[PDB]
Order: sequence, then structure tokens, then C-alpha cells
Amino acid sequence: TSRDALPNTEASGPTHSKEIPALTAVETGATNPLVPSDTVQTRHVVQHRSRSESSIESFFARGACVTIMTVDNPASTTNKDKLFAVWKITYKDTVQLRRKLEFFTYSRFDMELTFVVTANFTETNNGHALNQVYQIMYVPPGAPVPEKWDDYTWQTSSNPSIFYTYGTAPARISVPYVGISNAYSHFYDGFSKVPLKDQSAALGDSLYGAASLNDFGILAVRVVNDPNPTKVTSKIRVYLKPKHIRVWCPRPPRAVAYYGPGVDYKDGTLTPLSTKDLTTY
Amino acid sequence: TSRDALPNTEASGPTHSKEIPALTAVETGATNPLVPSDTVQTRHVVQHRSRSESSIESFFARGACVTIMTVDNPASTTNKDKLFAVWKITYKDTVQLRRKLEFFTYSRFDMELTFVVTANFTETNNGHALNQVYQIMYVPPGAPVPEKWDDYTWQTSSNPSIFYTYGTAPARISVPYVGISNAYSHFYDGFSKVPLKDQSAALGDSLYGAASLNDFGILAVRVVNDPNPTKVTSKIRVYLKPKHIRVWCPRPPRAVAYYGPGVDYKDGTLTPLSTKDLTTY
Amino acid sequence: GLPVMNTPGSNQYLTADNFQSPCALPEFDVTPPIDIPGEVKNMMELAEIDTMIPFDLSATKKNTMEMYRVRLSDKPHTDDPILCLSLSPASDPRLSHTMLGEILNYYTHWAGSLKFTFMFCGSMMATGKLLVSYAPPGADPPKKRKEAMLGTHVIWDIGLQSSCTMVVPWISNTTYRLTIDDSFTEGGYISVFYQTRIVVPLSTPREMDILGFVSACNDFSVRLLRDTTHIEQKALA
Amino acid sequence: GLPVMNTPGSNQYLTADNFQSPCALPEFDVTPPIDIPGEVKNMMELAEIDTMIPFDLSATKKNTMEMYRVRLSDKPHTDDPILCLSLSPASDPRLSHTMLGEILNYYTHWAGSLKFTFMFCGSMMATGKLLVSYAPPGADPPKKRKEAMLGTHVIWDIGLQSSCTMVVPWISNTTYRLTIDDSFTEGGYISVFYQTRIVVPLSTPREMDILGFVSACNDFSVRLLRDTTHIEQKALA
Amino acid sequence: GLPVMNTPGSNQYLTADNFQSPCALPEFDVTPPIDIPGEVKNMMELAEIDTMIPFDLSAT
Amino acid sequence: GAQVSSQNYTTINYYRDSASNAASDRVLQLTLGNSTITAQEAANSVVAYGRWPEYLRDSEANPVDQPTEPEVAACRFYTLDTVSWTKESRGWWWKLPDALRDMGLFGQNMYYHYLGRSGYTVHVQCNASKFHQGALGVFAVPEMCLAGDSNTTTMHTSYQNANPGEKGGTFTGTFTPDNNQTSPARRFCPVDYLLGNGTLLGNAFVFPHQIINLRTNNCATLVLPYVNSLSIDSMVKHNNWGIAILPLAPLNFASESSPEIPITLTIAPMCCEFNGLRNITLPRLQ
Amino acid sequence: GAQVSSQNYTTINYYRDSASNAASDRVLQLTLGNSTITAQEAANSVVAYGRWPEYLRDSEANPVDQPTEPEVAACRFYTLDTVSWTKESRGWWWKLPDALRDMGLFGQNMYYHYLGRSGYTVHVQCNASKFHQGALGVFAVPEMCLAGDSNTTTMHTSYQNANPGEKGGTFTGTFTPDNNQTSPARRFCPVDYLLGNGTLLGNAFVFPHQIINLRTNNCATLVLPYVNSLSIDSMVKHNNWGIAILPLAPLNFASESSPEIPITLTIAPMCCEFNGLRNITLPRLQ
Amino acid sequence: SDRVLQLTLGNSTITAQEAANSVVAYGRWPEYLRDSEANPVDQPTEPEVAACRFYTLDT
Amino acid sequence: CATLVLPYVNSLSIDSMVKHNNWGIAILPLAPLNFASESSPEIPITLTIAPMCCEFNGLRNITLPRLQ
Ligand SMILES: CCO/N=C/c1ccc(OCC[C@@H](C)CCN2CCN(c3ccncc3)C2=O)cc1
Ligand SMILES: CCO/N=C/c1ccc(OCC[C@@H](C)CCN2CCN(c3ccncc3)C2=O)cc1
Ligand SMILES: N[C@@H](CCC(=O)N[C@@H](CS)C(=O)NCC(=O)O)C(=O)O
Ligand SMILES: N[C@@H](CCC(=O)N[C@@H](CS)C(=O)NCC(=O)O)C(=O)O
Repeated sequence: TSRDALPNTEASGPTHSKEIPALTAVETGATNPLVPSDTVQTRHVVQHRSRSESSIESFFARGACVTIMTVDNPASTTNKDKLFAVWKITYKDTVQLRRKLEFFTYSRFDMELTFVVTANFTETNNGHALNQVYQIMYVPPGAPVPEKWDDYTWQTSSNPSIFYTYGTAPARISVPYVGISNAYSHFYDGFSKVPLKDQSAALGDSLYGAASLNDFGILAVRVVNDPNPTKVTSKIRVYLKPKHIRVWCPRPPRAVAYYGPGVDYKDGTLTPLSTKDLTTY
Repeated sequence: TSRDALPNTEASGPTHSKEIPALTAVETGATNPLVPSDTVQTRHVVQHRSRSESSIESFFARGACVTIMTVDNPASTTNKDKLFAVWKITYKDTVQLRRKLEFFTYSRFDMELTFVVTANFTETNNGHALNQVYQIMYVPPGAPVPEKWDDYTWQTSSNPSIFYTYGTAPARISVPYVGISNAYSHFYDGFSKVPLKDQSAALGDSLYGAASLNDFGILAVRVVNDPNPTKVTSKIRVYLKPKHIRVWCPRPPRAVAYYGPGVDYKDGTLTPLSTKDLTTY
Repeated sequence: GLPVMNTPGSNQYLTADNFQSPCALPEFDVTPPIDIPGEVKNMMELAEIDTMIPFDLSATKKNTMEMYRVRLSDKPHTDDPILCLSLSPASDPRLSHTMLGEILNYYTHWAGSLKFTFMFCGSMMATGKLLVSYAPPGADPPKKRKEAMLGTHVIWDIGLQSSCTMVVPWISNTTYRLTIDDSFTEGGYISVFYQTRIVVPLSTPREMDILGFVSACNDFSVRLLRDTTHIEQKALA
Repeated sequence: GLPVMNTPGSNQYLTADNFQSPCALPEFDVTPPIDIPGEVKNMMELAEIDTMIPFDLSATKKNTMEMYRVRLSDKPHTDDPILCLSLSPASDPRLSHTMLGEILNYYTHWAGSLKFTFMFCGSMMATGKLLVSYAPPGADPPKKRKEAMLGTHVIWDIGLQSSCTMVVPWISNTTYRLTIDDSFTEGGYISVFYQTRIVVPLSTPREMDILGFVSACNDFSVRLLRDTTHIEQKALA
Repeated sequence: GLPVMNTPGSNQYLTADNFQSPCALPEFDVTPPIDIPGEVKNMMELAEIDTMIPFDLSAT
Repeated sequence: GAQVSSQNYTTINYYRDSASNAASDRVLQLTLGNSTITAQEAANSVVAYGRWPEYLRDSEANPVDQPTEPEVAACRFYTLDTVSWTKESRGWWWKLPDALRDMGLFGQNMYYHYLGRSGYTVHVQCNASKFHQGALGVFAVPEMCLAGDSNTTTMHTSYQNANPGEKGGTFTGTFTPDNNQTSPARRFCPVDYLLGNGTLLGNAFVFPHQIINLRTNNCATLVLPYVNSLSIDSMVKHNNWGIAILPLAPLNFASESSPEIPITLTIAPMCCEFNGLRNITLPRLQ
Repeated sequence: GAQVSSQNYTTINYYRDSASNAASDRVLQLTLGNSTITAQEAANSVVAYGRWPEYLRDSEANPVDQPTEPEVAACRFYTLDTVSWTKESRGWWWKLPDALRDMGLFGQNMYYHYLGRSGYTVHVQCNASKFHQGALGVFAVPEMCLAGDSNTTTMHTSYQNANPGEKGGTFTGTFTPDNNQTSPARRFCPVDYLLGNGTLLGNAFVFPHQIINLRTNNCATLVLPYVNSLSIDSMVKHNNWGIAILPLAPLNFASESSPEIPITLTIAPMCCEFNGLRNITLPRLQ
Repeated sequence: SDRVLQLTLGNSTITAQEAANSVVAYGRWPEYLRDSEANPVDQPTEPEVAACRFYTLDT
Repeated sequence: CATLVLPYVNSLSIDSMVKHNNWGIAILPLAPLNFASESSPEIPITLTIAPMCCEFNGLRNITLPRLQ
């Protein structure tokens, strides 16, 4: 197991032999597996440290913010339309979890989502409001998307929903692995269409690196109460925790600022390293 | 066990012998282990008292305040920056637990932290506010420190955090022993640098008794809500309980007022004893 | 799900409670302990060590080094006391700042026997005999050897062994005594007298000092942890 | 129903907690996994791979390809160093952006031995001998072969095998070292010197390059996961 | 009584949850079922029946 | 029904879904079909991830119809063009299976079917004299995505510019953003020290790789299995591997100011199979 | 899985981390190396905490390289300077291993290595006549930290003033704050009745100690093991022990107004070992 | 085989790829002084790794 | 390169290292150095020496010889 201790150090004395473990060849493509006992005299040490905290499960066992959505309940004495929020599910709106995940090419994991809701008043008027309730609805691809805050789509005969009362514990749910491949693709080197000579130029065009492998629907959030005389503005923060995670094909981590949802970089951000003299400690 | 009763008293009659247990020599460095039966005639007593309440576990089984942090959510109709609190973890901001701990030189213990939050209004204006939520984030050494109340550092992809809703039970967490030595050092008689003759005077300078053994990061606290038209000021009290505690090398307790984080004392505070005549009861 | 009912005491914080809470650093790799000398398992282990008593808290001797020394001389024999001390180990100004007193000031109840040790710091050419007395409470405090001779006492002959020990046994009406000044749980009185005088030859100092120490016996215990008045604060950090 | 009492920590959200929650898609039919090459079980598996070191971070060479190459020549023998490097794998500008440094910047404590590998990229007609040295902290950093010769060191003879490996063993007072610049947990110094000079025949280049790599040994570990300063953001999405 | 701690997701309503709730009509005498022809156990049973295709969706 | 473990402690699962639960070496000879390769100065060979290419098993097959396995007709060594290494070179890249789209019967099978999969053997050849110096790094990257040349749009590279074929592309030392809004070029701008995708070159050794050092060896060999998140896929839409060659140390010869040597590539498909036969595809490649 | 105990009651652990769980004598002879000591008026000897010095065991060793054990070359008695005890004396202090930094090969090994550890034997010698009176208290303090002389800054004592060497320092009867803001002295101001660290002298008997009473004995012996929160450490940055000598009863002789007697100290390292060899350290000690 | 050599003493190592083997003078390896040949009577000092190591002189 | 392993040789079991030298190392050109057609070639020669099985007796104050 990951909590198993690391190997002990062994005592070694002076040596005089033809075999040379120090010299090697890196052109082969391998790494020399030397231990301290091959170059200096060492003593016997009983090892106690372990690598339990660097496992893949431990490296991802935190909740990371993936988005902040905004809703409001407007004043009754205005003409503004009530605002409801729509968000397309993705982990690429933020940088920390994105950088942690893109250490690898493929991954499988179950997900755990937590919702933290906060609210505030917008006008100095002493007007009041009663406790609010929020509806969070998951709309998979191909399902009807709401257009008004109170149209029929919110009946949720088949779409799962959460009803959350303000001031209680933050909401939480769990999701399984729901991909149509055998693993999630962090990178995709291809297109979705192949242009054809007979067809027109515009009929074969598509974006580079975009595929329907990464279409998971949207989350729609509304305030279920009817408007009060005073406006109330609310923000919902979404936190994502991956669990039971497996990864494949490690990659170097990002070194420059992210620019969009691809591997593109922006001019003026391509100097990640600082100055240091060659013979200075 | 600590709840075992103390030894019984034994009956003793008159004595007439050469052996003298009363006379001794304190120059050796030991303490004379006399019992009442060695100097007076005693009766038989069955003992019932025990020393269960003076053990090391019992002596430290209370929650002690270690700091009070201050945050606020300002008015929407002002230009003041929103205030978030930063605190460097230490038990030396207060005196009671510090004095209790400094009875000894070294210690190991797990920790239990409890957070008690209170809030109030700052202006007579009848303006109102909705229930607030607080984020408490632990930033270990070397991690990025927040500079604004809503910058990216609060995404907490890897830093543990607590989200607390006002009006609920006080928050609580537990921590293991997290030192880089084999025990905590209450005192350190040394420096962190050794000055060198070749180098300049300023390049070797360091503070006396300061070492990186006692660097544990900071706690950052913010209000997650957006500002209301009225200002709300909140204070958070932190309470520390050590459990599973072991100690080494007892020391005399502090007799004069503490002055800074060292063993230094201030002029005008060096008279802890009161007056009493030699031959007065 | 399961039907439950909330009882009084829900959502309170008691600083003496004992409950489990979630861990903020799961799977942390804890450093193992080593064998360090000087481990302590009980606070009563520190009270069984003798510590010097500041007997002479005069206006000119207190808060100096002279407060630990009791002066003796070779004057003609007298029946007046050398020192007087009330048995209040936590509230007596001459006993409250010893190690035993410091530990007692964290508790409310104490019980057990005590031992006082005296050391003589004169020349090897000096001789004398002293009387160390303890009197239970209820009567007048002794002021003459005649009265002190009726309570518990030891006669100390100064020779090769330069130290004497006197044990104060547990004689109480209650099972525990309070760690404050109280008439219902008063402890008694302690005094020292000349049995004979101090005798020296010529070419020897005629004045000397004695030192005193106090500690607890193996049947000593305390209870009801509390807070001390020996430390305070005005500003945070 | 059952009488219960709520304890502190109720209705809080700790991002490191581990609790069960209801499933939003019950009875979902999950796709089974296949056998893909390149599965990783530990993050320390990625730190045991050698990665090139950008030694030459000059104002004109940094953020280019020339920063990975260390220049050597056939000049007369000298005792001055070729490169100097402080053992701070997470905070040294020349080590912080290697794979080991990137992984270390997600943690607070590290421990274990390291290995540095050097490769020579001259002609087959060139010969020479070099000295690779590591010095524990406390004294002056070496600036001459005379001083560097007193610490740990290897002598590299350039022949059919064009690579050399030098292991830096774990020599620390604490059980773990911090991943920041710190005087109490400083690591030591590393340097390279000419043992003899570089010798070439006629019709051969007189200047060549060497490359360097760093990786961890099998007794290396980290702890206290944290956040990095190597990525930031200003606007959402 | 028993010390308990409330976790995130308390006092929420998830429309896909599966929990027990109290019965509003206890001791009700339920009518037994009879054997009716045409019982369906899966929705895929209805997809395995052929249905006519409207091929010619002309404007007329 | 409770589970007892050690830390002991007890755990119980409340829900029916598991998601709810809380967590010698110098000498080499290769023979494929009617083609052979010999090498006398090799640094051994690399098998990517320790996995040899293989055929698709019944317990992992998505499509239901009978696959096609050309074998010797397509599993053979094809030689691409030869590039010239000078002192101004920054590196070259190729995509697989894009570089073999016009190679005998392999290309025909690729363009006649809808699904296909295959592994590869890559052999890079470069020889010089004992008075030359230099070093090349050869890297095989799964899902080698490159950055575009536009700072006003992202992911706007055209299908034609991302699939050059057997000629491949080259890295550059500087990033030049394209500013023609009327006629955007829609092509990659890969920078060498960023590996063309925003990551430092020094870390590229996480991928399978080898080094050709002119004083040690003159050839490199990489054996690549099939890697993807699917069992089989479309070879005309998606590239599985990318080959990148970069000068780690610049080329130099005696005292000449303009030395040059050729570099050649030979690639062999392995265990290739196809599904979904129809009329042939005719892409717009210009 | 529940645990039943007595008060009976039942407890269950919910979490995987244990942190979450709710809680003859007068005569003496010593021989080390080529050095010997004899004593005819001793009060026995004290072993601090009942632990004898020992070498570091394999199951507690942090560094991995082979340690150095000089043994007889460094484990031997060194005599420091001799101080004069008069009627105006307040006491003296020394730091270990700071007082042996210029003592034969022990100092050389100390300044050539990076890590070191050792125990000690301390022997204090003071003799007088049968017509003298007085008493000395000798205390060994682990982590003996002293207070500074500044009331505007804290922990500002310089490295030079905190390491006097074999000469040591002295206590004072009064606290004198330093007021030179331009040229701060940066030195300790240890007060005798506060033991120099804000704690009452009468309680100093919690530390290992002995008493020299002029009418009983003339020497004291303390055996100190290695004490620290680490297995091994830097001897040039950190002092492990402090020795403090204070007059418990003032010196007096017949009727003379100015008696004086010498006090001598002899210290022997024990079971000392070193790690991390490099070039020698050259501290700034003035 | 004879061309290749590696030596390790204390914290110092040497490698060689073109050697002509090595010579042991008179066929005798260094050793410590035995009890049956010791003149002085006091306990000797054996620094070992602290002094048995490779030192490089000038060139 | 050349490697020589020297045991301790003397007419005594142990001796004074500051008065008496046990070994001498001599390096001589058996054939003169020559390179192509250059008239002034030059190459460096380096020496590395390691004590083995060293031991000492008779500890006292340190010796301070007159070496200039
Ligand atoms: C009403 C509350 O019910 N919510 C239910 C629910 C169900 C399914 C949901 O979809 C989860 C999709 C995620 C597991 C996808 C995460 N990943 C996997 C890889 N990936 C990605 C995105 C873009 N480019 C590459 C990869 C992602 O964004 C969300 C919410
Ligand atoms: C978001 C809530 O998560 N909080 C997590 C957390 C994790 C670790 C934390 O660090 C705990 C460090 C303490 C155990 C250190 C206490 N001690 C040990 C000795 N010591 C000290 C300080 C100064 N001088 C001497 C000793 C201390 O201050 C704090 C909070
Ligand atoms: N727009 C309607 C109110 C909306 C309404 O009643 N919607 C019905 C039928 S369209 C519904 O299904 N609402 C869904 C819900 O809000 O729960 C009005 O004029 O009041
Ligand atoms: N300053 C931004 C708001 C702050 C914001 O959106 N921050 C994002 C990206 S910097 C974030 O990561 N916030 C962290 C959080 O507050 O949870 C604004 O002008 O509204």
C-alpha cells in the first residue's frame, strides 16, 4: 500500500572494482537507478517515511471552485426581467484544477459537487424580504432549455433538480463516470468533420481540438420566490471534488498563462524564467 | 493507571534505634523520601484519594483562546476596501496557555481548533443585511497569500478551507502533530545563521532564538458575501485544545510579565513578591 | 430517514467537551517520536521536588537574593522564635511562589503530608541544637519554646549531616483543604527555636545562614483545576 | 424518536471532508474501462524521471534554447568553477521549473536523496577530466577546486561512456526540509571544476557543450499538499 | 442524547432521492391486483415493435 | 452490515450507487514484410510505456462486423523525405497516422474504411564523422496539440494546415502573431523552447524519447503502441501520435561555418486493422 | 465495531485519522582517554534524568552517510579558566558545546563537520579550610536562554555576545536597560534572582543540580546526556546545555573583610560523533 | 575490463575508462597494526572516513 | 591514468610522521612529449592521494614547525 515505508539504507565500506555504476549512457532513454550506497560510504538507517500523501487519490482530494453563477430577484415596482443563470459544465473556467488535471492525458473519476449560496441587498431602502429558495436544474444535451424563469421546463418531470433553502447547509450531490468513451480526454488532436473536395469549403469547416466527447449539458439556476419590492442579488459558487480517480499518460505542466480553452498562448506572456548568473549560488 | 489510589498509611509505635532517617544531605542533589511514619506515631488508614486529575492529559484538557481576528463587510455607498484578516499561527499572543505550556521544554500533541464568530452593525441606520458566510483558509509556508478579498487564491484547489454560515454551531476541526522535528521546541538556544569572517557583517545577522522550526503558515478569513448598503463588523475567536499530549524536561514557570515572544523582561516589572515579616504568622 | 429528536444542549460549545471532529490534513505522514530524557506523566511528579523558600520578605530583602537566607548567631540562649510560618501552601506569601505553591495555584483542593528540609551553612567548627515545631490549629500560635514544645517537633543536632527533615502530617477535619486563606480549613503553624545556642571557637565567623526547602509526600493530591492569579495581560500580543 | 444532540462543526463545509451524498443519476449504466498504456499510481513516479536543467539564465539566454547548454573549451587549466548551484530544489530559479521542482511546489515538506546526471556533447576526438562536488552547509561556498575537493565529489573521465551521475545523499538535521528559501533548512552547494583540461587534436571544434539533468532517488517523499505560485488568473473564464 | 454532526446536503430536496417518509393513511386496506393482459416491464420492449416511417414529408 | 478497518474504525454504505461512497546493444536488425533495416551504432531501442502493439481483443471490441487485417501488405517500412540539419535549424514535427496517408496500400485501406487502429515502429537515421559534434532529441507525444498563430481567436487552425503529410512542419524560435483580419492564415506557430504547446522543453523527457549524440550513436528506434480513450477510431479525423525532433546541442564541424547533414525517417505500421467499408474518402488537402 | 469500557460505556471511531479521535561516597576517580581525576570530599554524583550518554542508534538516525567517532582523541577532560569567588560575586554561566570550541581535536572536528552530537561530564572544583563558610549551587539547564539588555527591541542579542567561549559570563544583581539607539550593545543582562530568564531562582532545583557546601564537600560532578528535539544537529548554531553557578550563601572567612578562593571547571565530551565533512568553518567571533 | 576502474573512499569517488590495471606494491595490502607487533601501550586513534579519503594536489 | 597501492613500510611498527618520510613518488618523461607539428605543446598532470588504515598515538599540544 501507499503507506508502506520506503527501503532502508544499507551500510557500505570502501570499494575497489572494475564495475562502474556511475558512468552510464542517457542516449538509450532510461534513467540510472543509483542509490547513495553506490558512491559514498553509508551507515544503516531504518526508514520510517512513506509516500501515502502523494498518491493520485490524495493529490486530488480537495474541493476546487469551478464557477460562480449570478441570479437576482428584482423589485416589484420595475420592468426588469427576472434573471436566471445558465452555465455550461466544464472545469476550464478556472486555472488551478485545470493545471492539476492536465498533468495527464486521460482520466476516469466520479464527481462530487457542492454549492455555496450568498445573497445581499442592492438598494439603501430599508425594505425587507422573506427567506428565498433556489432551484438548480441539470439539462442534458438535447433537452429543452428554459427561456423564462417560470416556463414549463422547470416542471422537471425527468431532469434532476435541487431545491435549496437559504441559510441552511451548502448543497451537495455526487455523480458517477458519465463519459461516452472509456476515459475522459483532456486533449484531443483532431477535428469533428473531414472536408470533402466535392462539397463547399464552409460545409466541412470545424474548430481544432473540439469534439462532442466534452458535451455534458448545462446547469440552470433560478430563484423560486416571486419578486419583492426590493431587489436581492445572489451568487452561487460551485466546488468540484473528483474521487475514485485514475489517470494515464503524464505530461509536462503548463508554464505560461492559459489563453482560451485550447493550448494557445498569448504574446507578451512567454518569459516564465528569471535571471540568475551561471557561477552564482 | 492514574486513577489508582495512593498508598495506605501504616501503624507505627515508639522507636529507639541508631538509624537516623531524618538527618540527610541535600548536597548530593536528591530528595529525602520520608513518610509520616518515620517521625511520629501513626494509625492505619485505608487510602481512597487518587491523582487522576493532575495527569498531563487532564492538565491540558480545556479550550484556550489564542487569538481574535477582525473582518468587516463595508457599505456599498463608500470607497473603503473590504477587510479580510490574516493571522500567523502561534500560541504566544496570549499568556495563559503559553504559561501552562512553558512548564516544559519539549512537547508533542494533536490539536483541536474551534471558531466562534460574532457580528454587529456599525451605524444607526435602520438598514438590513442577509445572513453572512465566512471562508477560513489555511495557507502553509510557500503558498501564495491573498492580496484582495476576491482574487484567485481563494479557489482553494489544494488549501483546506472551512465555509461557515452565521448563526449555526461554532466551527471545529482537528489537526495531527505536524512538526519537522521529533517534538515541538518551546525554547531554542541558538541562531539560524553562522556569521563568517569573509562575508559582510549584515549577511550573517539573525535574531536570537528564532528558527524555522516554528513556521506553520497563516489563517486567512474573509466574508464571502458582497457588500450591503450598511456595514457589518465581525470578530472570530479561535480556541485551541491540545490532545494526546506528551511533554519533556520540566522548567520553572514564568514569574514576571511576558515581553515579546522571547524570554525578555521589561524594567519596572521585576518585583513579584510582597512584604512579610520574618517572625509573623 | 431515521426519526430523531433534539435534546437540550444542542449546538452549544463546552470547552471541556470530548468529541470527534473531521481531520483537515488526511493521510498526513507523521514524524515518529524518539526517546528523549526527562518525560513527565503527572504534575504531582514536579511537586515532590524540594524548592527553596523565601523566608525573609523584608522591605529591603524581598525581590533579591538575601530573601532565601535565615541568619543565625552565637548569642546567649533565648526562647524567642527564629522564624514563624503559617501552613497555607498556596496563599502564604512565603510559600505561594515555590514550585508546590505554583502548582497548587492551578487547583482548588489539596490534601496530603508535607516535608520541610533545613540546611546549615556555617563553618565546620560550629555546633548547636535547634527545635523545629508544627502546631495544629485552634489555640494561640506559639511564641515561646515552652508552647511550641507541646505540638509536633523535632530536635536537630548539627554535625556531619548538615540537613534536617521535618514531616508535617495530614491532620484535617475535611477530606480536602481549600487553596485560599480560610478559617474553616486553616492548616496550623510552624516555627524554629534554639534548643541550645550556637557555639564557635576563636577565628571563626560568628554569624551564619540556614536555607529551607519544602516538598510533598507520596500521599499528596489535588483536584478542581482552575486558573491562576500569577499571570495577567492588558493588550493582545 | 431517537434523542440526539448536535455538536460543534454542524452545518459547516470543509473542503477536505469525506462524506457520502445522494446520487443524482441512479441506475446509470457506466462504461467499463479498457487497458490503456501509461497508468500512474503515485506523483513520486514522475519525480524519478530526469529532466534537463536550465543552468544559464543570463539576461540574453533565459527563455530561449541556449539556457540548457553549458559551454566548455580547451583553454589552459584553471581552478575556477564551471557552474555553481545551491541545493534548493523548489526555490532555486535553475531548479524550480524542472519536473521535480514543479511537483515540489505543490507540497510543503520534502526529504530524500537526489541524483544529477551530466552528458558531454563534444567530438569523439575530445578528452578531459572533470570534478563534480557537493558541500553540506555551514562553511563558505567553494570557489576553488582546493575547497570543493574537501566535500563529497566524483571525478568524471570522458570516454566511451559520455554521461556521469553524482548522488547527493540526505544529510539533514531535521526530518524534512521546507520547499522555500530558509536558512535553518538550507541544503548545501554544488559545483563543477576542471580536473585536467580539455584536449583536442587539429581539425576539431575547440568549444563544446554539456547538458544536465536532475531526478530523485527511491527514498524520496513529500508531504503537506498546498497551492503553487506557478499559475494565476485575473478574469474568470 | 447521542452526539451527532450535520453534513452538507442537509434540508435539501433532490427530486431523484430515495428516502422513506411517514404514511398518511395507516392500516389502509389495499385492493389486490388481478391478472390483466399486456404488462410491460421495460421501455425497450416497446422499441422492438415496428412502426411506419413517414418518408415523404413534402410541403403538400 | 458494517466494515471495520484500521487507522480501528467502522464505515457503512448508505446508498445503492458506488458513486455515493466516500473515497551487443550497438547492433540491430528489423524485418517487416519485404523490408529490412540494419544498424551498427545504436543505443538500444525504446518501447513506449513498456507495451508492445497488439490486436483488438473480443472483450474490448465496440463494432460488430468483421475487421480487415492487411498484414504484410501494409505492415512494412515506409521511408519519408529527408531533411537537412544545419546550424540554423530549430526542429521538425510529424503527425501519425497523418504522415502515411499516401503510402501504398496502407493509405488505400485508411481512406476506404471508417474506423482503424495501429501501432508504429519509428527509425530515425543520422550519421556524421568523428569530427562532428551535436545532439538531437526525438520525442513521441500522445495527443500532440500545437498552438495557433492568432491572438484574436483560438482553435482556428484549418484542417489543411494541421495535416501537412509526409513533409511535416518546423518549429520557430519566436512567436509572430498574424494580423490579417481579412485573410487569416489559420496555421500553427510552434515555438521550440515551449515545445509548441506552452510547456517547457526541458520537461519533454516525460514523454517516450531518445537522444542521438553524434559521438555515441547514429540512429534511434521507438516502438509505439496504440493509445487512445477509445478501442478504435477514425484515422482521417484524429491523429494519435506526434513525432518531434529538436537540436539539443547545435551542429558543428571542425572550423567550417556552414556544415550540413541529412536526417531520414522510416516508419512501419504494426497490427493495423480496419472496420466500416464504404466508398473512398476524397479529402480537401489543398 | 464498538469499544466497551468502564466508568460501562461504548465508543466508536468514525474517521480514518487518529487525530480525529476524542482523547565511600566521599571518594571518586574518573578516567577518560589519557586524563584522570581524583576526589576525596565528594557528595556522590548526579546523572541527569537517570540517562547515561550513548551513541545514536540505527532506528533513530536521520543522515545516511558514515559518521565519525574520534573517541579518545576528543573524549577527554579539558580544564577551562579559573574564576575567583569573593564576597561581591553574583555567579557565572557557560554554554555547551560553546565552551569547548577551541579544545584540541574536539574543536577541529566541531568546525570541520556540519552535524554533531555529544554528552558531557562536568566537574566543578572548589576547596577551602574548616574555618570558611559558604555554599554554591551548580545547575545544568537544557536550552538556557537569557534575556537581553534592550527595552525597545527583543531577541536582538548578537551572535558574538551570546557565545563568549571558555571565559563565560556573569550574572548581575540589577537590570540596566541600554539606551544607545545609535550603537546598541546587543548583549545579555541576566539577573541572578530571576536566573536570567524571568523565573525565580528558588525553583531552579527543577533542573539537574548539585550544591557545594564548604563544610561538607569541595567538588561537584554532573553527567549530562544529549538532549534535543532532533537526533543530531549543528553544534555551531545551537547550544544544547548551559551551566550556571550561583552563591547560595555568601563567602566568609574568620574576620577578614576580603576573602577569596578559586573555582575551576573541567569538562569531558562523551560518545561524540559527527557527520557532513566539508571545508572548515571560520566564524566571526569578534 | 582492465580499462575500467572505480574507487570509493569516504565521500570521494574516482572513475577511469582507460587504465592499465593497478599495482599493489610488493603484493601487500594496507592493514592496521596487530597486537603481536604493537610497541606503544596506550589506545590509538583511528579517524577512518574523516581522514581516509582522496585529496587532490596541485596540477 | 596510473594507480599505485602502497602499504606501510618501515623498520619500525610505528614512527614519527613529522620527522621521517616513508615513501617518495617520482614522475619522469621516458619519451618526450610531441604533438603534430607544434613546437610548444603542453598538457596537465594531476595527482590524487588517499591515506589508508591510518592510526595515531601520543596525543599532546599541536606541533608548529618552521616551514619557511
Ligand atoms: C440538479 C443537480 O443535479 N446535477 C446533476 C449533474 C449530472 C451530471 C453532470 O455532469 C458532469 C459532467 C462532468 C463529470 C464532466 C467533467 N469533465 C470531464 C472532462 N472534462 C473536459 C471538459 C473540456 N475539455 C476537456 C475535458 C470535463 O469537463 C453535472 C450535474
Ligand atoms: C481551514 C481550516 O484548516 N486549518 C487547518 C490547519 C492546519 C494546520 C495548522 O497548523 C497547526 C500548527 C500548530 C500545531 C503549531 C502549534 N505550536 C507548536 C509549538 N509552537 C511554537 C510557536 C512559537 N514558538 C515556539 C513554539 C506552536 O505555535 C493550522 C490549521
Ligand atoms: N407565466 C404564468 C406563470 C408561469 C406558470 O404558471 N407556468 C406553469 C405552466 S407554463 C409551469 O409549468 N410553471 C413551472 C414552475 O414554475 O414550476 C403567469 O402568467 O403567471
Ligand atoms: N475582481 C473580479 C471578481 C473576482 C473574481 O471573479 N475572481 C475570480 C478570478 S480572479 C476568482 O477566482 N475568484 C475566487 C473566489 O472569489 O471564489 C471582478 O471584477 O468582479
